[PDB]
Amino acid sequence: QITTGSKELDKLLQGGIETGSITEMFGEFRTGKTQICHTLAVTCQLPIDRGGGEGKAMYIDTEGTFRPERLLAVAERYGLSGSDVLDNVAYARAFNTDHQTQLLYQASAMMVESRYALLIVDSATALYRTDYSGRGELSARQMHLARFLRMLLRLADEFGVAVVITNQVVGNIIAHASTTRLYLRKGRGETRICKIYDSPCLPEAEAMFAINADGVGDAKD
Amino acid sequence: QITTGSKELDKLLQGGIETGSITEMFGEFRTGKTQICHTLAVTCQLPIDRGGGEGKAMYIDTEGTFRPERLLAVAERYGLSGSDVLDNVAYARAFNTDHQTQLLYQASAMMVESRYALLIVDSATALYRTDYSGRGELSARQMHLARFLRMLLRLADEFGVAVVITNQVVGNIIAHASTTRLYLRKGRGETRICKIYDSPCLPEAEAMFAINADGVGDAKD
DNA sequence: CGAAAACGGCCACCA
DNA sequence: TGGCCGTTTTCG
Repeated sequence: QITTGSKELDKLLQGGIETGSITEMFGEFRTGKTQICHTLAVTCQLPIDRGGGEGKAMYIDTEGTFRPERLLAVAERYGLSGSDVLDNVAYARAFNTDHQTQLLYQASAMMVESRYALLIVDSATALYRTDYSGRGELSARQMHLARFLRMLLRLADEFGVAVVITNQVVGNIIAHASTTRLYLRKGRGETRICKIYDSPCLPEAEAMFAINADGVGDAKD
Repeated sequence: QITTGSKELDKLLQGGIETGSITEMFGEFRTGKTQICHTLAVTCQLPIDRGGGEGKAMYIDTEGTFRPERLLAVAERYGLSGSDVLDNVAYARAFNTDHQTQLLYQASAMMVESRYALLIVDSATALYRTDYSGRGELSARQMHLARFLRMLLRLADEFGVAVVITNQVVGNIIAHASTTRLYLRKGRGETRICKIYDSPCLPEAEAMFAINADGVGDAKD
């Protein structure tokens, strides 16, 4: 179980993400999906006794929001070497849906030589909206997304890593494929509300957390 | 009669599913169809005196929602070996309608060597909607579904096992073929309402049940 | 004959 | 209602 670094969120998840499965967090923009991704990108490298996976991180960005400085902040919060964190995070920006899936081909071969624990795909659904904008082409983007999700599940079962994808809510296919769906909504200021909206094992429940300069971290009224 | 593991639902069914016949549960998404399937996948292995069938389980998944951990939770609830439960559940994900029917060919030969009591097909109608999306191809998916249902009835009469298929309600052919139709709807929180909408023997009636971490289990206000 | 435009008709979404 | 395409006519 990879620690989220929010204790309340860890309790909500019973200790953190299950490696080897896809966890989807759907919420409005600015809810902190990207911030949680940046935090996990570092916490994954933490020792297992500290809630990490003792593995490198993979950040596939489609939205430009990748900040190595956020990774440095998370590393210094938990006392990890920021330089080693950036050395254990491989980053690449996907320009389109086809490029987004093509990067998985390099990811599968690269993930064999080194132990990874986390795969991050940020604005995973944005490129299927910007690229495929027509109505007759909807089935094509749905097929590409389906294949992409199957590839995610395959890599998860192959390397035993956690698969994190982010969705902006301004597909029903992900429900059966994703094991845990988390709904994120803004509480005013920088403090966010998290809700579980389906889990066969986890209750439907809510937990409050905040977005702090160092971290994605528990709410401290 | 295979125990549902909800006492109120067992009373609704007069003790549980009749083996050798198809029981259809149609309801909205998140009503708990999959949860009931996971529970039954373990309860089938229970002794007959405990409401089981003393047989192995078969889970054909089309939606990715298969969770061995849910099976482990159901096994520990009723005190069954979780490892033996997973050893008595054969699992396979159908990628399309043709693959969904093709898996029945392996199922028929495999079900001869060992005693099974339950066959689960989850999102059974989803692949006929994702694969066959056009309007001119509707008769083709209806024919494939008809043949699939006939194969289900044949296997039910051959092995005396319970046939469970799940349908998302966002065909009229199943009515004559399915013996008991159950309508599932959400009560808020995790507690679900079950209604019988046709049975020649069972009354039209309703029963309240809940979805608990261990189990599909009676409502406990 | 044919550019071009002016109309007409047809479709998309979901209401 | 907006867009696109078939057409029709109109003017050179």
